[PDB]
Amino acid sequence: MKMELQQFLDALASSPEKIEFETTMAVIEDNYDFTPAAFTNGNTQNDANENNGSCKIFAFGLLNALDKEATLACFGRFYREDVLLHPENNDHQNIRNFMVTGWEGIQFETSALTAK
Amino acid sequence: FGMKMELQQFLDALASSPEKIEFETTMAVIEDNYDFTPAAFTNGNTQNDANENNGSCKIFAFGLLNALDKEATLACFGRFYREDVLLHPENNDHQNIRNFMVTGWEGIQFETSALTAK
Ligand SMILES: [K+]
Ligand code: NA
Repeated sequence: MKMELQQFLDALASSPEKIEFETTMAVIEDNYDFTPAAFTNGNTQNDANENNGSCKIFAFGLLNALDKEATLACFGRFYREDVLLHPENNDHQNIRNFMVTGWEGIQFETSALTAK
Repeated sequence: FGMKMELQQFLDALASSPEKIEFETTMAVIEDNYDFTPAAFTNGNTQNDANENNGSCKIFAFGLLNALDKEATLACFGRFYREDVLLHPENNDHQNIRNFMVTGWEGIQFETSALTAK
């Protein structure tokens, strides 16, 4: 995963419950050039350089035509544990907002990633 | 003059009656509502270099931005899909379309963002 895209993508397709935020970060960093971008995500607005981890997953899920579920898997434990196990909390508003509004709620002001 | 295609009406119209969607209509919506940036992308068994099959490039990116369904993204090709491709499965006309129908979003991968909302 960490350096090669397709294996990550296959793992994500095979065993989403098993990917970890740091493995998404690794893949994205090893395969894309990142440029900070503002983006909105349903209710939330991220300025450039803000919630970069989220910025990376959304932009990577856009390049990769990831469905809503696989995109949430990319957030690893912050999704599977912090957020999914706790509906009454307001922890990690990019995850919580994407769960509601999904890909329709995402909107980049500018392109965040380009393949190396 | 002063006539911009409204995105949401397109998408609702696309929702209720896909078969009435025309390709020029898609081209119009997208050109009025987004900045286009030539991007290479693969689509199952086709690869498009930057600026290659731009029509296709724009529709797929537009189906990504609007969280469109496979079938709905296909409706955007208008008659190229509805007539050229769907009436003639034996043929090899329009590989991006024929390709997407098989591999769907799973087969799509962009090198870089093709579209960005105005
Ligand atoms: K894909
Ligand atoms: Na959107």
